Amino acid sequence: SDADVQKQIKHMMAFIEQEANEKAEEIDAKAEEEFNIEKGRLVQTQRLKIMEYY
Amino acid sequence: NIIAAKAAEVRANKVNWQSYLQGQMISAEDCEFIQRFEMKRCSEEKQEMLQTEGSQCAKTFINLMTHISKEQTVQYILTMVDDMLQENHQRVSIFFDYAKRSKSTAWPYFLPMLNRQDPFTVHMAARIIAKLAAWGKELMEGSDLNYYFNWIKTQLSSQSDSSQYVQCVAGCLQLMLRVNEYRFAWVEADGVNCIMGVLSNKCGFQLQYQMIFSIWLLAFSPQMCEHLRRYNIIPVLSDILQESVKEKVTRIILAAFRNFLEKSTERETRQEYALAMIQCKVLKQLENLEQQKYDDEDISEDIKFLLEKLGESVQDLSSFDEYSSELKSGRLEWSPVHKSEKFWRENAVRLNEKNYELLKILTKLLEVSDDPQVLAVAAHDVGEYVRHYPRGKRVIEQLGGKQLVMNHMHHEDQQVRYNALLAVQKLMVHN
Amino acid sequence: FVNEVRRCEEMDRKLRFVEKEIRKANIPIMDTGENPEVPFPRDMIDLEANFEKIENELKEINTNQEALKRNFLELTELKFILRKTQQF
Amino acid sequence: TVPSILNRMQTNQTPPTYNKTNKFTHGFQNIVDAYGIGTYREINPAPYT
Repeated sequence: SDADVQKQIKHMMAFIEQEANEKAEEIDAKAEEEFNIEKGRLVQTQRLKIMEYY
Repeated sequence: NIIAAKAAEVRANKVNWQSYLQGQMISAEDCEFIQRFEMKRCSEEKQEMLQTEGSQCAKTFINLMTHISKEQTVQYILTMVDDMLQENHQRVSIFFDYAKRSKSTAWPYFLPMLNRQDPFTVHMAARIIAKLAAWGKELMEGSDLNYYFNWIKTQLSSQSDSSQYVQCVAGCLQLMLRVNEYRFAWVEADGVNCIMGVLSNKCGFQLQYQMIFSIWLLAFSPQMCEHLRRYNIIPVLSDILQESVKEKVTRIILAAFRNFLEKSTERETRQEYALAMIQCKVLKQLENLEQQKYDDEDISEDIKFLLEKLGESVQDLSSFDEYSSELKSGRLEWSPVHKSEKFWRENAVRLNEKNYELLKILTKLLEVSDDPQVLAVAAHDVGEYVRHYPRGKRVIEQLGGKQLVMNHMHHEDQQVRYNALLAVQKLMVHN
Repeated sequence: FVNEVRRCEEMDRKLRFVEKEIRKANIPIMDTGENPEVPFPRDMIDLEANFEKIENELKEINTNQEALKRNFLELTELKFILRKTQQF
Repeated sequence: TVPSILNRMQTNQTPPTYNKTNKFTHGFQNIVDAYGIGTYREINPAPYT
């Protein structure tokens, strides 16, 4: 039946859009760690000058 | 898959909260709040209500999940909370504020739900817990963290609706592992060895990717890269990378391998990983993967990165000092140096150093050793020495080593016989 | 599927090469039974490594057989030369 | 797990022509095919042949 093929069409459509979320979670995991690293570097850069000043 | 299908059925299977109020299972304030919440449907309507009524919001959902035994009702409440946090994760702060007002962590409200008999109810608890504990500033810790991990490990060890439930478990772990502290605590959990076991049992490709994404998160942190060596990751993931076809699995393994060689605390730990990769034929696989082509060039960049870092490891391994050290240590165990054509082609004359000391070792190992690997490798090395330094034939004859390989061509192990045959054949190839 | 077919094209040439060596040697090809295809999993790489193993062993062992035989023949001539020249 | 199921097509060009054959019929189909291949659904010379 074409309806049972259409259930597979709906599954494959949901599957690729779920895969986009899974790639977005890879992107999120990369970006949040790198964000914390860059924030940490920028903090430590001025914090070191502040420690030397005091 | 199963939890999304069961959630869609549960979203249709709504219930009359006034019946639980009449049955004294809930307060009038809980019933009136949940009935208003079913009618608040714009984001602004939900925001006004939740921002105005946050203590009663947490109290309502906590009471209606905790005290009610009727599965379809608790399933619905868990579905509404999972949807509420999926619509905006900042709502975790309402449950945490109510826990702080109650002089408690949030975990004791949700952890009891993992003890229910229904798979959807316990996995929806795990989903909400993963969101709550990962998006929260409050840390899941000690016994509460161990209960969640032990529930995960229990479901993992069971390995189909059962497999689709475990896919939700893997997703619940992936969300939790967004937090660095929870990842390091998971390295301290032997559940990493359970994951290696499930991969070795050749679970579905969906679980392979979801698990290896969790491994890739661990592989990002230098501290964990040093600690996790014990779990034999590269062998397992290299088997999956060689055997499995899927681009998703391929990408996330190459990303894990890149993270290991980028992030490791030591050049020695990078060399340990790169050596294990080369031994696990990863370089040969990477070369095939370079000829394969993809819809995501990050795969190709990770291949090039790994091929370069493994190329440096081959250059390090191709040192005559490392070769000398391995001979002096007797470690003739198919270290990739032995098969380095570049090494032999460009360096075989060096074995004449210190009055032929390395050849004296090779022949002495062919005299003394029982180990067929040491024997086969020492014969291979004699063969390559002759192959790239033909004047060496007379030196091996002066050491008597021709007779040792001529004995070992009849050794009980074909690996010895073969390499000993090659070596004696090169010794005998011309005057 | 450039690579996958190209691998098959070369593995077929490797089959033809080892088969020609076997047929020149008149070693009997057994030709027994009938068989399924390879798995979809990457096991064709282990098969490709087996093709390379046989080919490399033939090229090496043939060259050695020739060289060793030639040396033995030259040394036989030299044995007779030395025995006859010993009259001087 | 995906069973890879088909849909039957409707916006069709004329398909290739097939006939099942066996020992007593194959040569007869071949000598017919050798002049030309019948149109789709066309009467087959081969059984009368």
